[PDB]
Amino acid sequence: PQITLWQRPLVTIKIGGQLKEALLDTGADDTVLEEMSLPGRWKPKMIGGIGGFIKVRQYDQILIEICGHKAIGTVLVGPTPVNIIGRNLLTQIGCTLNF
Amino acid sequence: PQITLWQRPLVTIKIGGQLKEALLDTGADDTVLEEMSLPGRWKPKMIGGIGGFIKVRQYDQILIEICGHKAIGTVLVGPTPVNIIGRNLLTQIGCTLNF
Amino acid sequence: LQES
Ligand SMILES: CC1(C)S[C@H]([C@H](NC(=O)Cc2ccccc2)C(=O)NCc2ccccc2)N[C@H]1C(=O)O
Repeated sequence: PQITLWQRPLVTIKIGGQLKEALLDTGADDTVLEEMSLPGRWKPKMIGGIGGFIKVRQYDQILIEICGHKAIGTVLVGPTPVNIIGRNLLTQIGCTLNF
Repeated sequence: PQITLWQRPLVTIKIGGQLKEALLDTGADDTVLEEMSLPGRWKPKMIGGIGGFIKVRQYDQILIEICGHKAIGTVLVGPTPVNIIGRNLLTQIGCTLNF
Repeated sequence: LQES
């Protein structure tokens, strides 16, 4: 699609068989989901935002579908206000800023 | 003009004389700027993301020239990591997301 | 915004 910014950019992702709304987020390097059950192992990551830094759990090669589009990347699980879909998976699904 | 998200999306912004650069960010509702002093009165606000909340000074109808193009709107001045160009001015310069 |  073509998504305008007058409304917040929520889209349905589908991770592990459940639907969730995540935000299309260009200000973000990574994809940061709220606390959930990812499969396998994790490693620790420091990631800062606006309030500053936080410790996340990182899962590699997670298959998340986004508006019926498949990415296989690195998902960070942590305390975010909302589900962030960041640059890492936006490049995967061929997302561009247009003006 | 398609912008790719291979790299963090940073544009020049001309503000009060100055040429600064900011991040085009679909995750931000409002525009936050490095601590500076705008003309007029402000309303204090708390904006929070990852790592929590910070305290900004709201200034309504501030003219930003975002990579050539002008946009009026509210601008927050606070302790931000990076100047952020949010959804507020983005639509103004008719920015959109595609895939 | 989300860095690092
Ligand atoms: C972590 C986030 C992705 S969400 C949060 C957002 N805040 C703002 O825009 C405030 C702000 C303004 C300018 C610059 C920085 C922050 C909010 O509270 N969103 C509720 C919400 C989100 C999605 C769906 C429904 C509701 N900030 C984002 C970010 O750190 O950039």
